[PDB]
Formats: sequence, C-alpha cells, structure tokens
Amino acid sequence: DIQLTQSPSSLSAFVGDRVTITCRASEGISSYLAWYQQKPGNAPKLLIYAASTLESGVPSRFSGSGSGTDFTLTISSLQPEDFATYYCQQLNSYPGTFGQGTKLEIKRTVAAPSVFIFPPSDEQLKSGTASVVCLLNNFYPREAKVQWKVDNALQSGNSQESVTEQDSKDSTYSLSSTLTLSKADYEKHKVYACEVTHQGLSSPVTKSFNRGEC
Amino acid sequence: NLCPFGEVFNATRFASVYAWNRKRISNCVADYSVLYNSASFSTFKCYGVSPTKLNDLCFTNVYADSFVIRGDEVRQIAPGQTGKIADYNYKLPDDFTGCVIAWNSNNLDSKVGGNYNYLYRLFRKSNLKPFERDISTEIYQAGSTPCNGVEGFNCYFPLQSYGFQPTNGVGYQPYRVVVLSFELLHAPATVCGPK
Amino acid sequence: EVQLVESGGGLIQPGGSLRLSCAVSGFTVSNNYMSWVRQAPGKGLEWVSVIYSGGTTYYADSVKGRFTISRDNSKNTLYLQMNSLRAEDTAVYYCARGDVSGYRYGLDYWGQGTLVTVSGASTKGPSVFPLAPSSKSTSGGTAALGCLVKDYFPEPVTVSWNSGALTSGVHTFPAVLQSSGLYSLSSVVTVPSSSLGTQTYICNVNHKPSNTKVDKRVEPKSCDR
Ligand SMILES: *[C@@H]1O[C@H](CO)[C@@H](O)[C@H](O)[C@H]1NC(C)=O
Repeated sequence: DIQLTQSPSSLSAFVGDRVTITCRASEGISSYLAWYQQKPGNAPKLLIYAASTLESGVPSRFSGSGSGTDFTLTISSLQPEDFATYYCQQLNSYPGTFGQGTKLEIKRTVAAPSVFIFPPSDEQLKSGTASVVCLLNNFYPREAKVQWKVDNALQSGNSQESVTEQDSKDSTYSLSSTLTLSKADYEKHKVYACEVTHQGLSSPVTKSFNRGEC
Repeated sequence: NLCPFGEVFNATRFASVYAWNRKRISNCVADYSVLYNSASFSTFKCYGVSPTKLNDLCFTNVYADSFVIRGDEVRQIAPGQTGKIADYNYKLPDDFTGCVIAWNSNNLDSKVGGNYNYLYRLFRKSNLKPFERDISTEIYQAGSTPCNGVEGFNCYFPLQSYGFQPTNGVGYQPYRVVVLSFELLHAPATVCGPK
Repeated sequence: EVQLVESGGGLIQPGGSLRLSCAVSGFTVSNNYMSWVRQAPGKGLEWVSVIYSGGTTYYADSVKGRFTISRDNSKNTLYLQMNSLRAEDTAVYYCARGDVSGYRYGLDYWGQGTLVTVSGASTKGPSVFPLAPSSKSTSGGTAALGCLVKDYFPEPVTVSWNSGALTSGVHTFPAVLQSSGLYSLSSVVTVPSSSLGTQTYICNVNHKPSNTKVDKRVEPKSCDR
C-alpha cells in the first residue's frame, strides 16, 4: 500500500507569512494528489487537485507543486481565515489515503505554564475512585510533557490529557491531565506529584501534595 | 503462411485502452508455442482453452486486441470484472474463449516527466457491453445544464492521461496487453495450428 | 448552488444497523462517482466507499462486508447501509462528489456531515466534584479552582461559572472518553488568591440528555483534628 507522510504536524505563522506544507508519498503517484483545508466543526474544503491545479473559487495565495513522491502546498501571504488544519490526499489508488494533517496555528512568544495540582475531593472518595488533576495554564508552544509520580514511581497507563484550542486573545493553550486510581490504591501512597516539561521552563516544575494534608 | 503474431506483440506502438486495437487474424498457420514458451510475460491466462493444446486447435478467425493499461489494471482484463477499465474501456464477456497476455513496458511507454499519449476513459454514464470500443471525446455532463463542448463546472473531458513516469510503483507502471479471442462459427476454419 | 445534506446519524449500540442518506442538488448523483468519507472524533479523514455512475462499488477494508453504498436516481440521494456497527465506526460521515483512484479531481463538494455514535453506554448525568483552590499555597497572587464533571454520556455538557458572571480566566476542557465508555471533563478558572475568602465560586453544569442541572460550590479546603 501507499503511505503519505505529511510534515510538519503543526506550523506556527503570522498573517503575511509565506507558509509551505510538505507531503511525501511512499511511491511515485505522479500528479494524483489533492489538498484540503478543514476548520474545527466544518467539512473539509478542496484547495488544489491534480497536484498543482487550483480548485475554482479558491484564492490565488494557495498553490501546489510536485509530481511523483514529493509535493508541497504554499500559502504565499497568510490571511486571518487561513489558520486551519490542512490535509494532503493521494488519488492514485484505493483507499485514497489522506495524510495525518498539518495544524496551522498563530505564532506567539514562549510562555511557561502555571502548574496547579488538585487532590481528589472527599465527595469523590466516598464513591470509590480518586481523580488527581494537573493543570498547565496559558502556555506556548503546545508541546508540553506531564509526568505523574506516586511515591516517586513514574506512572504510565493511568492518565488522560485534554488541551484547549489556541486562545483567541493571548494565543496560548491550557492542558488538564487526570490520574485515575481506585480509592484503595490512592490510600496506599502519600506523595502525589506532576512534573512539567516545557520550553518556557529552565528545568522541570513539580507540583505535589501529601495525601491527608500531610 | 504463418500468422502475423510478430506484428501484434512486437508492435513499436500500442493503442490507448479506450481506443483499443483489433487485428483480425485469418487464413494462416498459427504457432502459439512461440508465445507459451516465452519467459517474457507476467500474465498469460487462457479461458475455455488449454494454453499448451492451442497448436492442436482450428478456429474460424482469431482476434488480437491490444492496448496499454497499469499493472494493477491487468486483473480487470478477465471475464466478470469491474473497474474503470472493464466498465468504461475494454470489456470481456462472461463466456470469453481466448487468452489474456500481459507484460511490463516501463522501458518503452514511460517518459521522464510523463508520457501523456496513453489515455483511458474516466467518465461514462453506463458500462460498456463486451467488445465495445467507445472513442467519443464529447464533454461529460455531470449535472443538469448542458456542456456544449466546453470543459468546466460539471463538464469534464471524458479521457484522462496515464502520465507514466519510470519512478512509479510497479502496479502503476505501463503494461502492454494482447487479448486473443477464439472464434468458432459454422463456417470453414481459416486459422489452424501446425500440421 | 451545490448542496449535499446528510441525515440518519445518531446513537446506536454495537452490533446494530443504521442507514445514512445524502440529498443532493447541484449535480446528478447517477452521473457521478459519489464517495463516503468519515472522521472519528479528534482524528483524520478516512475514505469509506464509492459508487460509479455505471454501478460499480468499492469499499475500504475496514467496512467490507458490513457497509453498502447505494443511490436513488429519482430522488438524487445517496445511501450508506451500515450493518454490524462497532465502536470504531463512531465518526462524522460525509458524502462527497468524486472518486479516489485514478481520479485527479479529488473530492470537490462535501456535505455538512452526520455524527454516528456507536456505544453500549447508558445515558448518565455527570457527578460534579470540586477542584479546591490550594489555600495552603497562598502568596498574594493567582489561585486556580475548578470542577471535575465525571462519568456522563452522551456528549455534550455545558459549564458556566457564577451563572455567567465569571467568564475571564475560565477554561472548560474538551471531554475525554474513559475506558468505561463514559466522558469526563474539567472546567478551571484562575482568580486572585485574595478573593478566596470573600468571593463565592459556583460551577453550573448542564447535561440535557439526562435532564441534569448541577450547581457546585467550590471552596478552599478546611482543617481536621
Ligand atoms: C518478437 O521479437 C523477439 C526478438 O526478435 C522474438 O524473439 C519474438 O519471437 C518476436 N515475437 C513474435 C510473436 O514474432
């Protein structure tokens, strides 16, 4: 089968910037490639077809080039309405594989997150489960690492994360991670912590608590 | 008086599949053993005939059809198949009696930048009947408003160029195909094997 | 004015059946390659199936034997019969004009989409728990507090603070689907730590599917002895 590698995963840019999105097919697919734009909550919109043909109605700033394995989508002068996810698609054979996508986000200065940790509430413990929450607030770029530690044992497989959409006013992200344990497991340990790794931090930040206000 | 198989298989140029070529082979001695004993073909499938027993058989006429398609399309040149080729370019009947012979032609039909001379019909309202050859270049009406010979919105050019480059994956490289049909009518047999 | 309108989506249990429709205007369905493409929540695009004008149909290996594309020339409508539905089939389904194999034009017109949810989870209102501000860590700066909206089905829930009077600093997170098949979400707000004793903070959670309306007061944690 044909694999399409779309790069980068995310791209940071300003209104007026020239942006290039890359797509690499595992084999020569000549000009059987399309480019789509998708905004959250919306259907994809065709931008370029047959690798370099601009779809009718699409603005001139969008252009595609390439034939064979290496393709590129160029946006010569970003407009406010171009911050969206972009996808390449091979039209050479079934199943018409789409690329992984490139989210085009607003460029901003680096902002370190403010880290907060929340123990499970007494109300939640009564029902048998403990959710421990770690908040990484208003940071930039999106790339952040959250490491949970319970009595200094690095936890893997019992946490889930969620990130907000880039903020319309300060262009930052926020992230919430939840560590879920049973009440019985929660009471077998004392030190609960989340260690945060980010470009805006000179070294990792750890917020912790001792079970029982200890 | 040997059958001119050399003219068909060794032709310097093959036809586009939409406008497939037919050569009526008649009144000649046919040595099919030059074809079976050849390490040149990737596909050699016979239907209603044994490939080694062809030299013992006699037919009213033999038809030799030839065209260029992709490697992943050769499987559509068989009875009971669907796809852009079987549906809109070259259709074999369910009771097909004959052989389908194919070989990679990347060294002859692919160009550095794209060939563009090899086409295939991409749009057709309905499937072809077996052995139907449609060579119409009429603009394809995809909507309610007439095209009137103008390419545009809901008005496509019915043919598409293959655009063969030597940097394509094997299943997307050009393949030359010769389909031999064996006709058996209540009339004299003009094409017999060596006796 | 080209328009593609899908319908038929909704909540269904694994093993069930569902038929999607797509009323079209602007081109003739019977004369075109018509495709079905789907997008799972938070994921990319996945082509499902195609029907040719001549009748030929193709499917993606993940839907083969369970899905059937078809159309009605008289109603200019395209259908997708989805049998033996699995949790993975949960996606927004789009009908689009075009094909994806030796078709250089791509998929030029797409419908708005229809969400199909395949789940055996029971509709359940969330439990709402406080994410109490750290009162011990007070420094004449910024505090964070919130609400954990746990174990609900289906989406969505709405979260407001102080009946809409508290909006700045609020971050309501996208819900995450737990292994139990229920959703969980948190809503946080950063406030001045100086206000933790004089200002009341309440999250107002609404879950229309279960008719649940919960108001939760979030207070700094008190001592024990
Ligand atoms: C085609 O040419 C090759 C090379 O001379 C020869 O071996 C082959 O027999 C020819 N084919 C026919 C059917 O004459």
